[PDB]
Amino acid sequence: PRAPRTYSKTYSTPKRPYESSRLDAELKLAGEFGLKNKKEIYRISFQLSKIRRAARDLLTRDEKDPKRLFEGNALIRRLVRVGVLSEDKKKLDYVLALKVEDFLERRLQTQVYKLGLAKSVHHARVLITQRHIAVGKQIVNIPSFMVRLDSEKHIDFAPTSPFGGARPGRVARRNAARKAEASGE
Amino acid sequence: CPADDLNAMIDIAKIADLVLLLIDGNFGFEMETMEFLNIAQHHGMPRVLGVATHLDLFKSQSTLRASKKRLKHRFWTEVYQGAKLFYLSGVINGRYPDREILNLSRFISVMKFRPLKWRNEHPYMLADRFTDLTHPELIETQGLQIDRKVAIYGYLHGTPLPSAPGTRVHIAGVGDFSVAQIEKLPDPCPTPFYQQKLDDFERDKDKLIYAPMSDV
Amino acid sequence: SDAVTIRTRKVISNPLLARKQFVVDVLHPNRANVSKDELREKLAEVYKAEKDAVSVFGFRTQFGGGKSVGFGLVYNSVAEAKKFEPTYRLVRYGLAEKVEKASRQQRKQKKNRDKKIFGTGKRLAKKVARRNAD
Amino acid sequence: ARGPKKHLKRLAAPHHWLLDKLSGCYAPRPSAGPHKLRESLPLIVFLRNRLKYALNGREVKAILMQRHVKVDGKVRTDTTYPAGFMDVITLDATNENFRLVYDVKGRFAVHRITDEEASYKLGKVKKVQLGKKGVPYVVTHDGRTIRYPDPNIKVNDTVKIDLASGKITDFIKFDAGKLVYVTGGRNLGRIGTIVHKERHDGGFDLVHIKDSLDNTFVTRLNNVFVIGEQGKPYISLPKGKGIKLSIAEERDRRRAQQGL
RNA sequence: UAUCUGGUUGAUCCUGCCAGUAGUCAUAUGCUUGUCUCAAAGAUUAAGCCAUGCAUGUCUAAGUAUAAGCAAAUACAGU
RNA sequence: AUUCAUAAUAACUUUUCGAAUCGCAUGGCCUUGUGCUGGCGAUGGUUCAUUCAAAUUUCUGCCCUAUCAACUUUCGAUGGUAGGAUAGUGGCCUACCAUGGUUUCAACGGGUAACGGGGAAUAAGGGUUCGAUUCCGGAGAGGGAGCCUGAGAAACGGCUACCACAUCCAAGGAAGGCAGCAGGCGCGCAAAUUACCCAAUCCUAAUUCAGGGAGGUAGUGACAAUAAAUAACGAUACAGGGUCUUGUAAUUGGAAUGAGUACAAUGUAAAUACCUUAACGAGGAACAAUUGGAGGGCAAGUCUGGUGCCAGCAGCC
Repeated sequence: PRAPRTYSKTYSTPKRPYESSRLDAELKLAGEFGLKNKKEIYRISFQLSKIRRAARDLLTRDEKDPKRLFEGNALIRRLVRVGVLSEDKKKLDYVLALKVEDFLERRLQTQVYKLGLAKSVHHARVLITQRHIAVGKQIVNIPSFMVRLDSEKHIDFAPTSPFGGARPGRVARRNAARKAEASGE
Repeated sequence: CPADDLNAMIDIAKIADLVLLLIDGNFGFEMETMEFLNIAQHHGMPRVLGVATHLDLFKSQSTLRASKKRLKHRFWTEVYQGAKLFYLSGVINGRYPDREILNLSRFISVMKFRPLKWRNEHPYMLADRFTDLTHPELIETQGLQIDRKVAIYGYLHGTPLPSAPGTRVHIAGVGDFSVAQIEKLPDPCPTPFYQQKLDDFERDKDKLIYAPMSDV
Repeated sequence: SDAVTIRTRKVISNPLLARKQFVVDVLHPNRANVSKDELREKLAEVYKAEKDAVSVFGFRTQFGGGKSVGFGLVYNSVAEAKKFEPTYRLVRYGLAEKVEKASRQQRKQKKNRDKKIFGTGKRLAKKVARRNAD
Repeated sequence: ARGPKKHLKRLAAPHHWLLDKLSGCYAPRPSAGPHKLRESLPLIVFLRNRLKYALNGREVKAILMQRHVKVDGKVRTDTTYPAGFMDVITLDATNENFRLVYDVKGRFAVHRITDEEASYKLGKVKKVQLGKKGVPYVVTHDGRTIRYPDPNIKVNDTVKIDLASGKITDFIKFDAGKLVYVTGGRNLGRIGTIVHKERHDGGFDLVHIKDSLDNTFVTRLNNVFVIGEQGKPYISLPKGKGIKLSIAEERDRRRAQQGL
């Protein structure tokens, strides 16, 4: 006796799970990009398959079709704004040739690692998870943030997050107290 | 149940048909609860109903809900899953709130019990009062130490214990005897339906309590 | 707790209930939160408001802290601030006292007990008194 | 089912009210009145969802019981009074007036009008009969019955009822070449000119309408509201003037207005 | 984009079945079950039977006030 | 498209309607009389229109069955007439008169663990299967049957009787209907709270105000679904790739943080919780992650020990 709220599954377990080629391919993916488990790869593959289905359906349509023009321009603009497609690759033949590594590169973990100040993808993962990242001026702690192209230059430490000053954290206070009450006198 | 002793505790777990097992909510499960649960499980499990007390000592609702969930799931591990247990709030007037006591009374006034294997062949008996029957001159003359004639009262459960004298008897925590005599006294706390049946044979307003073991 | 910045956006003047409606957002970079009575006092000194005619009621602190956005409104001539406000918000501001009733079960049971008599019931009271007394 | 229904759930409300499907499981359900409930608008939706002058339902009731809201010059204290097309909803506390006309997207639009032109209202006369004692009468799309009309006023036309006591002002005949608003179907909110009236005996006459961009369409006869002569409407049209641009040029105009 | 491998043959092919691996708006069950958001819940076998409590009442300036009701215009006037 | 709307004549009627109602204001006139006149409303009222509806209604479209081929027609089945009844059409019913109506393009009978649709899943397409269940329509309130009231009910949180269950007692009598919300029984093998509130959404009334288990809030078995902690950076000794790159260690150094605890504030009808935060909170990160499997298939053991038997070699290894 109310309106149902919509929900969907974001991943899909493969029918052929433990074949060796996809197994060590996704092992390489989860190792180079520092992924926690295989649901990240399945989720990115689900998004890529949805984009591929949309691009195929649009490419079967005739040229200068207003439906094809509108949805193709919207999809290409969205993927350019995300940061997947290059600025000189705005064609449907090029979005049919995309890969999951483009989407895995764009996430916040790599995009804070690639800009420095993290020195490894797992230190970046821990830094994000421990409530440190400031995108723009808003604190982000989600490692799959998928940083926008226009927002790539605003990533820095928080006004909180003691690596950006403002009253160092708890174990530093513990160490200062121990050095004051025991080593101090 | 005498809490400290394990002996009468084991006898209680052997005898009882409904067991109200109570756990301190703020403290948690204790060793006596686990021991009684294992004794009851091994000797033939009766109907176990959990109740948790001392829940007004919690100062936050989050800790109270989490501890209730943890106790309920531990109880669901020890007893069948989905078993419902009662949460008792306070002792504000020497007794629990009326709603929880009402639900306790309502649940055990509609429940039915299971035929255990051990109870349906061996007759057993719960003793309600105790009296020693020896002549005081026999006490005085031969040194107060000769073993006595003792008559004890109670209720029979399980199996008819035959009306021939001399049938062998085991008393838990005492030993093994042979009963000298038996008889059936009239029931001192009859059900009301028994009273309309009796009045119908010829055609108890306040004495719903029969506690000869304690004082009035 | 260095300073707090109080910004009132989307201000719409509502002469229908004789008030002004706005979305407040506060920059509180250090302390903890908005302190809604203190925020009400400063919002009262903002316009010219006579504090009891000011109502701020919706609030949510942005993730990461520092920024809190809520909806509030300011009346004028506090008489219709008492007329047009809901009772619970009047009690929340100290402008009204919380009335004490029974719970809904007790009220409904009293209604069902009073449903079973016809008239004032003094006749039935005297009848049952003379019947059970003698 | 044994009697009239008094409730209307969300997901059963008309889509042009723009009621969110969360935050409640019931819709306002406008009462009986001048307009059909699926083509009308309750006063609570106008005072709360569109104007945002109130926050709750009881605030709408406190507005209405304070004798502020007037529909067509008459004070209404009903929370779900069914205002519809061409209503002259007015507010005297703000000294601000509206005329309920359809947006081109298919919904009632917020169209502020002056103090003048809030003193008259177009009404599509829908039947012309003869009353008791031989008095001719007309009734229009909002139930307004007017005695003694002009003898040339025929069925399916428009008349100019001002505010007070009917008294039909100058009217215009239904003919080819007149300016027409569309008040139903998927062509809702479009404005154009009649080019042909494809008449069908038995039922359901058709009207062919060409807009100002020479993009014609066809609709049923009962979704046609003549609103003036070509190049001069008898009211003030809303923003966009009922053109129904396709999504490409609407998007392009949105990026044209985007920035600074 | 659309997950099969063997046995049933010494091979070549129908046909059903069996063994195996994997996917399940499928039923049942087991083990484990820290955080955020969200929202499904006596149809499956019985439209079988129900203890107790509640779920439909309603007053404006504007129908009737002599309450031996409550506080303060000799026709009433507030509640 | 009319015997339409409407008008006219003659009459008719247990004969209807045309204000004997209520509040708030104190205006104007002079013959200066509690005279005349007069404002804003509330509620009733005849008919028409309108709106919320309802009842019938045209066309087309439903699973299996021929080991169901003829069915309806006594006691209405097809049609005509006249009437009764209906709010009204109508074999809805009655009196009369004809003999008709359906069907191999499957009538009729039977079965259905058959409420129907929007929809759901699997597919590349066609199909196949599901849809008691957030919306729309229908039907029912233990099973038949009948009725009052009212605009609207063949109503069951209305009434009467029959059938089956079943409560009370002083034995004469009275009373009943959870397929509403909780909750219980239905097996001796089990599964949400007899919680809070009208603050939101709306509904009802004489009506801003009262009421609402409708509805919302919180509680409760991982239904399903989303995001995500359980660690990161080093120094030393060996093993390396071999002067710059890694692993191992009952080795070591400081940083960072939330699961919890908690003043406060927000949140909320009041709360719980979320978001925010003074303080406490980590080396075995004990603040202690699980479920399975190992020749294959579609991955990961030519790893180890132990046990039952042998008229096989030796004889107690």
